[PDB]
Amino acid sequence: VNVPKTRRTFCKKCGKHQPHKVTQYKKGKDSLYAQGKRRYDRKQSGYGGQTKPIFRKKAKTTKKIVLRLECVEPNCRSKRMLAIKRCKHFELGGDKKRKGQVIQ
Amino acid sequence: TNTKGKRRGTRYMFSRPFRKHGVVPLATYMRIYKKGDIVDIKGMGTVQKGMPHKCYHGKTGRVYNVTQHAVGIVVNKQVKGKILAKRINVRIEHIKHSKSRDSFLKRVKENDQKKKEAKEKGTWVQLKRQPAPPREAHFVRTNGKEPELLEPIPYEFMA
Amino acid sequence: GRRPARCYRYCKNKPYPKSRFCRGVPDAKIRIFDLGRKKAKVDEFPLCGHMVSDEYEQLSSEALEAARICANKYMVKSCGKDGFHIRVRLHPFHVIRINKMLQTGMRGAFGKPQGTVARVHIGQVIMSIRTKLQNKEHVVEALRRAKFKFPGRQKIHISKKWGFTKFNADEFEDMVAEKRLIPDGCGVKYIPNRGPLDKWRALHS
RNA sequence: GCCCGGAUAGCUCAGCUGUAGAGCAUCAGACUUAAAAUCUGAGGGUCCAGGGUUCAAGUCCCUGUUCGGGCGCCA
RNA sequence: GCUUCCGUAGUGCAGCGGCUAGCACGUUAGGCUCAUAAUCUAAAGGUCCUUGGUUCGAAACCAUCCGGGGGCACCA
RNA sequence: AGUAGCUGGUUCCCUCCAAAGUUUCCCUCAGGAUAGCUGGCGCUCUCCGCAGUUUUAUCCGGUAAAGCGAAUGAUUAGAGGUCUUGGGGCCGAAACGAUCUCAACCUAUUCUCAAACUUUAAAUGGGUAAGAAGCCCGGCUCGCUGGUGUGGAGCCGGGCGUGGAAUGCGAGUGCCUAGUGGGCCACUUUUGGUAAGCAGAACUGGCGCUGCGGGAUGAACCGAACGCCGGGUUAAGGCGCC
RNA sequence: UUAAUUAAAACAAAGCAUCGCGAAGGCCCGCGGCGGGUGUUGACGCGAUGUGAUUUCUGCCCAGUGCUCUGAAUGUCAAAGUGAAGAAAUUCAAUGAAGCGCGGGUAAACGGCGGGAGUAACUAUGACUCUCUUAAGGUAGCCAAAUGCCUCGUCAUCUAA
RNA sequence: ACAGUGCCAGGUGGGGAGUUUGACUGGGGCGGUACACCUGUCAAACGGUAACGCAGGUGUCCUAAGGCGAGCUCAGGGAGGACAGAAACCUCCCGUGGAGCAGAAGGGCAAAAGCUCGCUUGAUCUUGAUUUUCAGUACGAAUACAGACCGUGAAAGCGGGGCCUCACGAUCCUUCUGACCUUUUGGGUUUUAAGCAGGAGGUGUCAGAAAAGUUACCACAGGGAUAACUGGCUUGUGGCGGCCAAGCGUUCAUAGCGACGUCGCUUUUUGAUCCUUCGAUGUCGGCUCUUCCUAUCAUUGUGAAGCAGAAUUCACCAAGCG
RNA sequence: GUCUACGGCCAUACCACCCUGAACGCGCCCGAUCUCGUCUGAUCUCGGAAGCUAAGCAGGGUCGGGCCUGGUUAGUACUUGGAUGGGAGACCGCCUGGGAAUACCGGGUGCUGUAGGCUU
RNA sequence: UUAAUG
Ligand SMILES: [Mg+2]
Ligand SMILES: [Mg+2]
Ligand SMILES: [Mg+2]
Ligand SMILES: [Mg+2]
Ligand SMILES: [Mg+2]
Ligand SMILES: [Mg+2]
Ligand SMILES: [Mg+2]
Ligand SMILES: [Mg+2]
Ligand SMILES: [Mg+2]
Ligand SMILES: [Mg+2]
Ligand SMILES: [Mg+2]
Ligand SMILES: [Mg+2]
Ligand SMILES: [Mg+2]
Ligand SMILES: [Mg+2]
Ligand SMILES: [Mg+2]
Ligand SMILES: [Mg+2]
Ligand SMILES: [Mg+2]
Ligand SMILES: [Mg+2]
Ligand SMILES: [Mg+2]
Ligand SMILES: [Mg+2]
Ligand SMILES: [Mg+2]
Ligand SMILES: [Mg+2]
Ligand SMILES: [Mg+2]
Ligand SMILES: [Mg+2]
Ligand SMILES: [Mg+2]
Ligand SMILES: [Mg+2]
Ligand SMILES: [Mg+2]
Ligand SMILES: [Mg+2]
Ligand SMILES: [Mg+2]
Ligand SMILES: [Mg+2]
Ligand SMILES: [Mg+2]
Ligand SMILES: [Mg+2]
Ligand SMILES: [Mg+2]
Ligand SMILES: [Mg+2]
Ligand SMILES: [Mg+2]
Ligand SMILES: [Mg+2]
Ligand SMILES: [Mg+2]
Ligand SMILES: [Mg+2]
Ligand SMILES: [Mg+2]
Ligand SMILES: [Mg+2]
Ligand SMILES: [Mg+2]
Ligand SMILES: [Zn+2]
Repeated sequence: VNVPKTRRTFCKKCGKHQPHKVTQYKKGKDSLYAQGKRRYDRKQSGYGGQTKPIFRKKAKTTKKIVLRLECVEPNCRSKRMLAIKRCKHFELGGDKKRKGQVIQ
Repeated sequence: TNTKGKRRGTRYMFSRPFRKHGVVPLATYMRIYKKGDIVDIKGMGTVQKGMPHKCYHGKTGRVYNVTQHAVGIVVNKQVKGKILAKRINVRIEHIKHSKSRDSFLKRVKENDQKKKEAKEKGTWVQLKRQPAPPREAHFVRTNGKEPELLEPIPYEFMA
Repeated sequence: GRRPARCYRYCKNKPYPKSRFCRGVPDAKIRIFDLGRKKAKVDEFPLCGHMVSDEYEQLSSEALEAARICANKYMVKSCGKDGFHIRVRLHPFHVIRINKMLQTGMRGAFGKPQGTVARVHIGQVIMSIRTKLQNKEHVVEALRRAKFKFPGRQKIHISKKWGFTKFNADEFEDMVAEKRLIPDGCGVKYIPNRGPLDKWRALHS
């Protein structure tokens, strides 16, 4: 789908409708020193093989795209996530379509 | 097995009657709904917001909550072991008044009038509804002509 | 060929016609539903006889075809080629199915469309022959020979109506004389007093 | 998920921030009696898309889209 | 019967909804030759199997129809 | 003394009550959990409440039937039309000029239909009401809504008993809880199938769990359900003999 | 050779053709050892294979899966080591072995080895010609065989059948 | 000073070890998803209702196709108008929706819910309540409100995604965001880490294990809840017999046949089902041997021929003997 | 008798054609300076009042179509419960209640709420 | 380089 990069919407810390720069959200790097990561490293360290299950039956082909709405105001600069339904194609502010034009 | 959708098998039920499509009548909108009025439910397909369920189409309950454009109603649903007095929020279009309460209120007003009347007189006039009795003996006056002799018709094949 | 009619003799299922849902149905054998002299007036064939069923069963289109040919041959031998008018008043729409066994068995058993058959009620006209008043026993004989092509049992009844009309024969001549009926080919036109007066003036002018 | 290669004229490949080159292909002139073989010029480049640095970017920088090649696999 | 695939000039094939359907052969016409071939230069020729649907647009995408070709048909 | 959702067995009497093979979930389909049915322990009232019932009012339908001179999908055959057009001609250079037509089209008809059509439309059925928790008064509170001590709601203090249809019955409520979770048959409706003592459904009753009289015989049919006996009388069936 | 249902076409066998190894080795055992078997051995040897006397031969294919070779010209590549800023735990960068990919060989390694049309002057068969495709399209031989569904294929012989 | 040994690190490794190889299923296997959802029907006029019953659809798409306000009316048909024609553009008249609303179907919709414009992001944050599925538990979807900030319109109001009925996902782990939020342990600071709240990364076997085959060398506990053979019900099919009579039979429907149609019998064939049997009812043929049926090949007795004789067909009583 | 403005039930109100409209009204109509919007003052908006019922509109008519309401169809089709009723079945008959819908034939063709007029 | 036939 197409979403714009500028969205004027509600802000948590301010309490009013303010503009937000819109970007897409991606998964961060997995920290080695998280609790479940340390637990999995200690559980895998040793003999025994693969202790925890490894998921294999991937069924669905698309993800839930997440928008990371950063506040334009320099004092606030607050961010939050916004969930939209699943879509295959996705872009940010590209080719705002017209009505009644020549298709070539 | 069957599907478990909201509007499964509601082809004729929420459909508007013949030559009764179009704009919703406005007295149905502006008719006011007090708390504790006996209310029957009849669905409508024009306004899709605030529809009741197909198990509540035809059911009759009473109003406990009133909001801006809808009211809540406690209806009796029979679910598989018992009857539950459960509450649903229905918009104005799917709601009429039941006149079963109105006829009872008219009968109560008539009984109150008949109770205030004939108190200083002393006549004991019956207030309870008595059912259709065996009728009194009467005289059938067969004046003039004798009763017409009915003859059973003979058979003849029309087709 | 195909199965005996003892299988689908009686009305077992719901009426299942050829439609958007049921497609792939072969064409029925009976397509010409009337014959004789159908280019005719109501006055020149007064007498009318019907084949009225007496069972709630299913008559097949092939049996309709065979009875039509059997009535046609005797009417050509008796009344000539232009002295009668036969009309089959049963159009077969009920698409009937076949479960052909070549092993799956009874699993997934839903029939492919086999053929057509006509749903017949008790007291319903199967065939109808209109003719001159002289040809009465000939029409009785033709319908008697056509009864053998159908299963069950049906009766032959000579109607009180004037041909293929809904009006009686003793009243038909009086209504045509008072201009309430117009001969309009096989059928008749009934003029009420409900229309405008310009139609009345066009009739009486 | 990581790393490294390519994506440039119809095709295969170079290109050290200051008319994008080499070969195959096409057209147009020589040659031969003529094609083909072989010369000669000409045309054809969204440098994958967008943004940023710089006076200036195909090149420098991330961001994404295709295509290999190897790694890695707790919802 | 089940699953699957194909059906494009005369013949054997390609074809990434927007073409002049492309290659070879065949064909015809003209050169070369004493003729023929080969060779050279031109040209003609597709119901895109059938019906319908989606589409602004369908040779293709979707559905059925009629043809065709492979794989299965099993332990008892 | 490994485990077994799998076989087999499971030891005295009497009395009382008494089922289910169904919802949902589970790598669930020979099994569990959870509702449902069951038993026990009680408790709170009575000497108003409730009902597998009817009636009086008041809402719902889209089935049976009916309908294609009403819509949609079909589908058969004759009439009357005009240039609304055309395939073959005919007299025409030609011409809606004329001409017999034959085709689609139009207008009044006519035959037969529809589980996935419908203008209409039942029977049976499903809700609600048939009073004290109800009416008629007078006054306070509201931060809700508001030309208006407007509207609505909540509080108080009184007055009305002819228990406001018929019939019947003592009711309400809280724990603990076994077994069951393979069903089958029958009037009627009905899916698939040529049909089946076939497979799958809806209402209700039986068998399962149940003896008895009859159907010669007989898990389901008809009658009728059961402590131990005497007299009488029937049901369903019979009354030539057995 | 299946002791006690299969003595056979099975196994073995000589012949044939391969592969590894020059000993700090090839193949193998062993919890372990400066351990042990081949080995009281040394390429006319040992170990691992496939086929199965004699005669005649051993066609084509390295596309796929194996095996093998070559390697700073190098994409990936873990640990250790080096540089890095931070207060440090650290993360980042460079360097970076074997094996994978890259580049050859090998089918007496596993294995595999086509389809549709037109065409000879009676007709058929059709040498011949066109086209699509792979890594070649099954060569010499042989056959309704122990191997052929159709099939009890067609002809001849053996029979009265 | 390397082979070698001790310890790490990466590759290879069925030589070896452990384990798995879903479910529904007119037996299982093959085929399909009837496994999570949605529409019309089945469904028998509240609701609920099954089968591998029928026709279908889904894992999307949309910066608008969401939210307002305004103005228009759609599909189609007729009459016309230079090129212009069955179809390019304009106008007039009729036009209850015969168009369109993204999709499968159903419902609904005309100064709209359709088309075109102008502005926007109510597709924002936070509690609670309710419906649907239901056990009255979740998830998903939706329904009315409430507290804030907003968009549009002049305003009434409308809107917290799609006109409605489908388009989706628990614990644990990971990642992001938010509070001058808490703990990080004897106290204090700072990294780091653990917490609370809201999304996301998914289990499609869709209330969610991490999972390839073969066994004819096989085994164990069971099942007639389930197949292979006999007997059962049924008779599509196989076989056999009638009815009507268009025709064949030189002439003539019925000497003998008999289409188009139709009514029956049998379990000597194959099907269909799974009732009996899996703590066993010995699986096909052939040999031998006894009995029975008639749907009669021959023989005894007879009627009809398109029976001149002979030979042969049709029908009856008839299973005694071959 | 009747109209205008806002309505309720939404055809007894709709549709095709014809006739009549006194007074107020409703409209047709005259122009684009201003407010406003279009290719175009045709629509919308604005400023008016020479002419007119021609049209809309109001009323009435059509052996009018449609619609509403009755009879007929018809106690017909269908249907709750019942029988050791029939029939080989198919289906049909009876007891007990309940009870339709086409074609066909009659009648009708808007009532009414609030405010303000006109016929003085 | 190609160049076959009557
Ligand atoms: Mg380790
Ligand atoms: Mg059926
Ligand atoms: Mg089990
Ligand atoms: Mg229904
Ligand atoms: Mg019906
Ligand atoms: Mg059990
Ligand atoms: Mg069960
Ligand atoms: Mg059953
Ligand atoms: Mg009991
Ligand atoms: Mg009993
Ligand atoms: Mg008996
Ligand atoms: Mg009884
Ligand atoms: Mg006694
Ligand atoms: Mg007796
Ligand atoms: Mg042995
Ligand atoms: Mg032996
Ligand atoms: Mg070998
Ligand atoms: Mg070889
Ligand atoms: Mg190789
Ligand atoms: Mg060969
Ligand atoms: Mg291994
Ligand atoms: Mg293993
Ligand atoms: Mg299974
Ligand atoms: Mg019902
Ligand atoms: Mg609007
Ligand atoms: Mg919309
Ligand atoms: Mg709000
Ligand atoms: Mg500490
Ligand atoms: Mg085996
Ligand atoms: Mg074996
Ligand atoms: Mg069994
Ligand atoms: Mg058997
Ligand atoms: Mg048969
Ligand atoms: Mg003859
Ligand atoms: Mg069974
Ligand atoms: Mg025995
Ligand atoms: Mg006999
Ligand atoms: Mg003007
Ligand atoms: Mg006027
Ligand atoms: Mg006038
Ligand atoms: Mg009228
Ligand atoms: Zn902010």
